Amino acid sequence: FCIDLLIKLARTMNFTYEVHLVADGKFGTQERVNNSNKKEWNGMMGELLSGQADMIVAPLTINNERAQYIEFSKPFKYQGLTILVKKPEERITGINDPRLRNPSDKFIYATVKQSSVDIYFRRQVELSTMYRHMEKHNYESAAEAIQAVRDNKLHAFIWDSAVLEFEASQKCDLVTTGELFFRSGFGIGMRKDSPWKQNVSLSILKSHENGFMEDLDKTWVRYQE
Amino acid sequence: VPCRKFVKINNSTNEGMNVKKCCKGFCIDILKKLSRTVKFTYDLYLVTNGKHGKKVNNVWNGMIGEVVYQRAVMAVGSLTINEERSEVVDFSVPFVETGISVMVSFVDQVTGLSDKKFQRPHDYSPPFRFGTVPNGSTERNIRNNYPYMHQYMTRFNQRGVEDALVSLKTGKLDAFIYDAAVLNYKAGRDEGCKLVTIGSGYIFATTGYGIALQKGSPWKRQIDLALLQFVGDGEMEELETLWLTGIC
Amino acid sequence: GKLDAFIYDAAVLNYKAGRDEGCKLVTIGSGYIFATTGYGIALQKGSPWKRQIDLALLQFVGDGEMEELETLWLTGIC
Repeated sequence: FCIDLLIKLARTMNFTYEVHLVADGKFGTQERVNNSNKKEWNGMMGELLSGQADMIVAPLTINNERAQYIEFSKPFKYQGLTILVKKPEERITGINDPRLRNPSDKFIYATVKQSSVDIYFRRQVELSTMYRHMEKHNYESAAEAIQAVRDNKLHAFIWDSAVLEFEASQKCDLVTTGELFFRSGFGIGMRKDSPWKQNVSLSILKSHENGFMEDLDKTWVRYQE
Repeated sequence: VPCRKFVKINNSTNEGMNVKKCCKGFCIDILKKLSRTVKFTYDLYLVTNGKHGKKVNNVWNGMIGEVVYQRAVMAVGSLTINEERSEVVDFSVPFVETGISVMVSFVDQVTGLSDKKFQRPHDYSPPFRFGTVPNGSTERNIRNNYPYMHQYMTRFNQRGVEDALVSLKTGKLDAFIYDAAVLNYKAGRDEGCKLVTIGSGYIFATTGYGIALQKGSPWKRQIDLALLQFVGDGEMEELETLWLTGIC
Repeated sequence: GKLDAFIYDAAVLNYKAGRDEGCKLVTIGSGYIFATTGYGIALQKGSPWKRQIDLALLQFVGDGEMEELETLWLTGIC
């Protein structure tokens, strides 16, 4: 998807590129380094701020913390959050389940380790119980959670909407929840004040106005089985 | 909050009075929360030229004419975003997922923009009809998408949103093209609920609502932080619960 | 099963039953054949702070903010 987005960007503006991958399976969190009590970043942000990277082309979770440090572009994706279950109340209907407010060893729910969803829940000062519960079961990647709930070992998983919609189109046993909360957008991870901001944002808006978003839907989103 | 509007007395002269009225709603709550957080001062008033904005031979109008010619600073109210509006001013980050939609009278006839109804009404046995609001950016979006659709819509124009609503209820109009969430709010409080929305923004524009600021404003970064603070704590969800009613 | 019944306060048992696994224990009524008292704030005899605390409590009850705090810290399921 984003490779074809970069192909569209290279077709609009003439520039070459160098696609490499981040060394881990984490977005990047704000963690104490083990000496002198200093904040550091890691992951894609740690590889970007070190000068080894130039532009993060990824579904970046836009929040207030990362906006203070780097500049953001216009979001290309617009979606919310949902719960991955497998198919008595087989559905949960979001965060407002009182059994998830005070959990136990039965309802096993977690998320990706060092994800921005954990930071968004850390800002939520009224859901510290879920923050203390999900820290014992955080996985490395989301595919680990897909394989674990495929073996009926997990019970819930907070994740973005259209990814689990595509996986439900792939596998019918994967069931999403009904509610739609945290209606946010995903854009391109960027640097500070730079001449690669305005023209790139105008190219993204040019991709928004035409049917190229519908073309990208025809590639993966609208295509079902 | 207080507001003023320069309403003219008669049509022979241009003299008028700044009638002061009260304002509530959603963007009023946004502006009040910005005044709580950022702790600034605002000078809110109404536009007297007309609608959002339209370039009439390199001459804008309305809120675009107030912001670009620097008689005002920013617009807290809702505004669609396209190419030349982003050329003339600088928009902030969006906060709500509000695309476009088509209101018609469960079965679904129209699937989206790829409908066979959008080719020729002679193909179907009842000659139907659908238009938009005048002087709108949706008209510009259609004219950049399909000029033939503008040619068919030229005989299908109308005047008012409530007028088009009455025309859909009585039967003086078949379909209508507008934004998504405003029609969702108008259908969530309508008695009878005969008018049914189409989809959830799949074969549609799927744009957002931002705050237009001047090119080089120092407030832009603070507003971009404040919007992500207001969304990222469920307070925007509280305002959506206050100002939207999701039925069925 | 080491005890049949237990006499305690009402709202604490209502909160414990509102978070109990399976809701096996069942309360009795809503204080009909009970004391049905209330909780206040104890101040010393002659403190001038009593009137301001009473006005603040009547402000907190008379706007639904106390109801919001009770919705936050109580869950009356089952």
